[PDB]
Amino acid sequence: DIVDQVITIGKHVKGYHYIIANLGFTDGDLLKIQFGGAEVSGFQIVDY
Amino acid sequence: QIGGLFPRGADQEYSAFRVGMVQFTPHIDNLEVANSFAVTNAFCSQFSRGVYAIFGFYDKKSVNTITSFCGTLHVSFITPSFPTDGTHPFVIQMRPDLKGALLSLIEYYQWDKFAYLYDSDRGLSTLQAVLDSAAEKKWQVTAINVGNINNDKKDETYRSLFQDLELKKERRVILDCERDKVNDIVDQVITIGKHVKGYHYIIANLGFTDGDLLKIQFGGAEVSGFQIVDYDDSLVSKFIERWSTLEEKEYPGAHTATIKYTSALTYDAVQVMTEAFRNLRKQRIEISRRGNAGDCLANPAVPWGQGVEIERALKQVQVEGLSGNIKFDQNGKRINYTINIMELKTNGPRKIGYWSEVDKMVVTQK
Amino acid sequence: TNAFCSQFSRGVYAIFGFYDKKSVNTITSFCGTLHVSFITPSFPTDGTHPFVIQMRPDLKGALLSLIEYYQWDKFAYLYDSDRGLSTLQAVLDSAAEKKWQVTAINVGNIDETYRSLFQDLELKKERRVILDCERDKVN
Ligand SMILES: *[C@@H]1O[C@H](CO)[C@@H](O)[C@H](O)[C@H]1NC(C)=O
Repeated sequence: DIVDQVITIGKHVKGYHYIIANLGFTDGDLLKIQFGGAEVSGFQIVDY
Repeated sequence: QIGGLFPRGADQEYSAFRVGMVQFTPHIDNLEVANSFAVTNAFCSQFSRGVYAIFGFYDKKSVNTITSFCGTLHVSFITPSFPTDGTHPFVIQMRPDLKGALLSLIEYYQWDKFAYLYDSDRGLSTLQAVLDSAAEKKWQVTAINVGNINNDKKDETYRSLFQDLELKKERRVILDCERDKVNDIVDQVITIGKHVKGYHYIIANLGFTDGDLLKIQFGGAEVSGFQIVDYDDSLVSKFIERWSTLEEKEYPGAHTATIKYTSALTYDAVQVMTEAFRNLRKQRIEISRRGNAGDCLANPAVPWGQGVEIERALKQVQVEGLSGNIKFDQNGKRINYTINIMELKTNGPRKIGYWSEVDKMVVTQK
Repeated sequence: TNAFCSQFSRGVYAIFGFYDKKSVNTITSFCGTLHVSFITPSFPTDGTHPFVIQMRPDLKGALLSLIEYYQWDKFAYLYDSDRGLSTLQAVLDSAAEKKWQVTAINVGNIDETYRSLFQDLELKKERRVILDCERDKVN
């Protein structure tokens, strides 16, 4: 939800940095912020 | 007897067709619109079936087929799709002409430079108009067509396109495309993050409130467009009451409070056909063919004469629809119509003005 | 369409013929559907279309390369609609690519009008002009 709102305000561009503080980081959809340029890092407990 | 041809996927247009069928004998076909073959086949089937008129959609790949066959067999064609280039007979374009409204709007914002993204599948007529008015004004313009490129590579090619518009830093962009294509492009813009302040967009289609604006509304970038159906009308509001009454299980997309401009054009089109035949009955000319139509590919082709009198009827009939004043000229174009000019603020889309053929543009953090 | 179907009923293994920008989609569609082969000297279809053999090569790259050879920075493009706007798209995109000032006019949709037209192209007094049209229109 928050991610959607960030993309809406347009704060997903370069120079912005986000840290997702939950496990199963890839569970949520990253495809929509992936092209924005803002760097996003998180944690994954299950290696595919 | 009449034909109706629907492109796969136009649900709401068929919903408006059905509503217009109840409110006022159709033979329905569902086909790939862009496939010339399916079109020819359907058309000939309708001709053999003995239809007095044909209402349907066409694409930029299929336009010439329809125009040619209708100009040859003198069968009349009613369409919500974009207007043919030049003068073509027996084609009634429900859709008005936007070119002058776009140019007048560009003249309203008084831009010196802009980016034009055109859809090939929509036609390059609009493209022909805008270059000429640019070379006249001292205007600086960059224009490219997005559709030739494959959909899978669309994300990469789009990001390439908008990273190209950052070589000239073009902030102001025009989008001449169907509302669908518009929405895709919009999603990509929101993805790159080019929906922020200082960016300006002009949506070059009649469908401005039809497409979802809620997602770019909060971005800060200003977006303006065109709307052909004012919801501030008594006719439109009565229709909207009806449209909010309807079940979504019967007519797809029909429960919503808003309706896409294409559907409105369909509803208004069956209204026009009905009033045209009624007006032919008031004149008491004979409507009915003498025998089975025969084969559309008959050599040499036999045009039924009464067909011409149909074409005239459809052309001479004038009515009040969701679009405004519905009146046609000799080539089938809309005349002296109302195009509401819309800007998009933070509190939702607003009507800044309107456009008539003879009036031109008329406008009404701590 | 009539001719094509007549040929099909007659049972032809291949069809050699010309087409126009108004007739191209008919041919491409019917040949892609009925898997009959088509051989044409006319301009090449845009994109990938099956069962169409375009005898004519692609000139777009040669034109752009020539414009790069004369190293023009500004020019006038007179295009014929009846030929197709593919080259127009090519030169426009390549205009936006390398900083070109290009004015494109539709000359195909027309004695007095010509004399008006060429005295219109004298506002910037531009000397260099390109003509993308059939040889008749060219003459
Ligand atoms: C527009 O057309 C209608 C007829 O359809 C006419 O009553 C009206 O006068 C026209 N508008 C103007 C400003 O003349």
